[PDB]
Amino acid sequence: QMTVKPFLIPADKVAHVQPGNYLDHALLVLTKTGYSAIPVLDTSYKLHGLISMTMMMDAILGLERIEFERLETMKVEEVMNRNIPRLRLDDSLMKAVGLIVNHPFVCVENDDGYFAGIFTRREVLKQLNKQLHRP
Amino acid sequence: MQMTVKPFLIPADKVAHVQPGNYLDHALLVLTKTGYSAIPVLDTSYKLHGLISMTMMMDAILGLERIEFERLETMKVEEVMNRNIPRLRLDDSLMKAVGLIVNHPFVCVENDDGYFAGIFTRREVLKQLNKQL
Repeated sequence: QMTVKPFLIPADKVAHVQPGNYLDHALLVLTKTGYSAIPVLDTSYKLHGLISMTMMMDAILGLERIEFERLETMKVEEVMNRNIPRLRLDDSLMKAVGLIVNHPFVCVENDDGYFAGIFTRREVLKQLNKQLHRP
Repeated sequence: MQMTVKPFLIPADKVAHVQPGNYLDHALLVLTKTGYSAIPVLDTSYKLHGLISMTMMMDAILGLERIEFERLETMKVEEVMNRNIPRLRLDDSLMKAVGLIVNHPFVCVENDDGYFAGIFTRREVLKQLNKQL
């Protein structure tokens, strides 16, 4: 029974944003990263949730218009999703795969309680390919 | 031994899409309703032209002095959609398909007629693998 610790991409290699940053900032980072959502970490590096562009747009959709002016005054904490799956550096690999069937990727918190990195579909699929052999 | 795309396929009618003629603010609106990274761009003939994503839209309007949001109500989807995307066919190997979705959350599939017929996705391959276990 393998565990998460082996496929995990360390936090230092993952972009994130602070819960007090303005949406327009998170928007900028998301545009330049290659992920669907981005972890929201406070100053202590404690994971607070994920935020994606759909989350932002969905919160500024007015009846008459997409109120873009708000991205400059709203902080990420008001839009981010807090109810997210979280894996421990030492959870069953079995458990992790189940979760990435539904989520493009899942956040991994170290044993103390700090964001340690992320478990992705690419890294899992990457291995799978080899156990067969590529195009 | 060598399975094939077909079985995993996700019919096109269960997949949201947009036309090269649509305005970005419209594509923007559609992506916000769907749990997909990007959406296929079909002409009315129903023939794949490329993919559009929120990231592609935001990037085409990132300016020096600001993010020019107003241009989303002006530019058509064809001004930013990636016309250079991988494509499949109902008869391509499953090994070729898996290699492609390692780098792509999902890949477009055109039936032998050259019409969009659905999408090959990571979730569906991972769903299968999760059982195989």
